[PDB]
Formats: sequence, structure tokens, C-alpha cells
Amino acid sequence: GFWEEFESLQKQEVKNLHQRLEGQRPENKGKNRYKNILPFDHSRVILQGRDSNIPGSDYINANYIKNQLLGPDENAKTYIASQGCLEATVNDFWQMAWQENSRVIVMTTREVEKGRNKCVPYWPEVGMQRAYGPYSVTNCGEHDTTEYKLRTLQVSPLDNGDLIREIWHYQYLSWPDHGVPSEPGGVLSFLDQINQRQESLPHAGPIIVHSSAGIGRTGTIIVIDMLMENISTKGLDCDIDIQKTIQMVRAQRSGMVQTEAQYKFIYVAIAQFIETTKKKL
Repeated sequence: GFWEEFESLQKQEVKNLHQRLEGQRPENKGKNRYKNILPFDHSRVILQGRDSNIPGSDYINANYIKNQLLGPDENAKTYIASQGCLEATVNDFWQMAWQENSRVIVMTTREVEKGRNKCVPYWPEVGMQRAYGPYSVTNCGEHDTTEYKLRTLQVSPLDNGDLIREIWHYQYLSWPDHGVPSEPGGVLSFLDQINQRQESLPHAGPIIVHSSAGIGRTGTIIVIDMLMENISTKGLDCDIDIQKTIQMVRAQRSGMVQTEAQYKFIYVAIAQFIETTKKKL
């Protein structure tokens, strides 16, 4: 069933041609990790404060994602789904985080996996402070579990050093690219911490979620989080439609949820989440 359902989504996805003009511009070639994995123009994050006479200066490979199945009077978080930093786009990443008021970053990849580069680091070591373009970032501490690391960051504009934002950086360590975690417990614990942190803030901006390509593990974890928010707010009676949720998310960024195993993992994770919610209440 799982293979057939995911195959069906893949077949629809070839017919998913929203324009991706900005990402395809020659001037932006070095800002994309994979030349076929690009943000839709209609939902791309546009970097502010840049010189429009520098071609492509506003560009980053990332999109706003929200649950567009919800009615306008309903309320659930907005996400940004981003690729992982290249050396040339680390400063772009920090401009995005700053301008969007993001207070939580969710990294679902390791920097290097099996000798293959996935994401360049964009934080300093513990206790250290480093400038990234116009922003200063200080690593104010690291706290680890078996499956993920939390780094507590402080970020300030160089031109405005008394304005300081705390940003919480959550990195999941055991979700391989094009693959799935061995069990869903780790991700569910991960997401619980992430949501607790986000909601404990007044008016934080969108949570930034990224992987390497910004579609597989990023798409899968966003869909899981969306379904958890639905269950949390509407109860266990809620109608859950994973296929419909994935196609809705794919209207906002191409190829979200990359493999049939990741598709199955959404079911596995949500089913475990449901049994947890059933017990507690």
C-alpha cells in the first residue's frame, strides 16, 4: 500500500510545475546544492536589505511552508523549509533567520555523512563568538541527547550590539539522507522539545527546518509536525490524510518527502504519537 501511494504522489509531482525562475537564474547557480532542487517563486524566501543591482542578491534556496488545508480562522505555525548551507550561502542563511525573526532552527542532517558533504556548519564552537556578514553569533552552550544536540545561540547585528536574540538550534544526528531513523521515538521527542520551545516565546517567527537538499528529511519532519499539531488541537477524532497533506506541502516546495520509506515513516511516527496521546489522556 505504501509503495503504491507514494508512487501516486510521485506521478502527480511531475505535473507539479509552479515556476522556479529565480532559482534557475545563472547568477544563482552557486547558491544551489542540487541544480534540479529549487524553490518555487511564489513561496520562496526573499532576502531583504540587498542591492537589487547585484543580480540574484535576494536569493536563497528556501520556501515558506504552512498548512494550507486549514481554514483562515485556524492557527498553526509557519515553517521555512531550506537546503543546507554551502560555504557561499552561510551568510545568506543568517540574513534569513534574522529578517524572519526565527527563534528555532531544526537541522535534520549531519554536516558530513559517510564522507559526503551535506551542510557546512554555520555556528561557532562552545563559548565562541563569530561574525557572519552583518550578524554576530555566540554559541552559549551545547546540550546533547543520544540522538540530537541542542545549541543555544545568541545573535546580534554588528550595527546594533545591544539587541540580542536567543536562537535555539536543534540538530538531529541519526536520520540519514534518503533514509529514515530506525524507530520514531527520537524524532517524536525531538519535535516535542522543539514545539515546547517555540510556543514558550511571544511571536517568534517561522521555525527554520533544513536538511541537505531541504526536501527529504525536511519535508518528512514538517509533515509529521503538522499532523501532530492537528491531533493536538482537534483531538484523536481528527481526520488525518497524509497523502493530501504531502501534496499540499509539495505545492509550496518541490519534492517534499523524498522516499517511500520516509512516506511510511510518517505513518509509523504518527501512529506512535497517537498511542502516546491515547494513554496520557
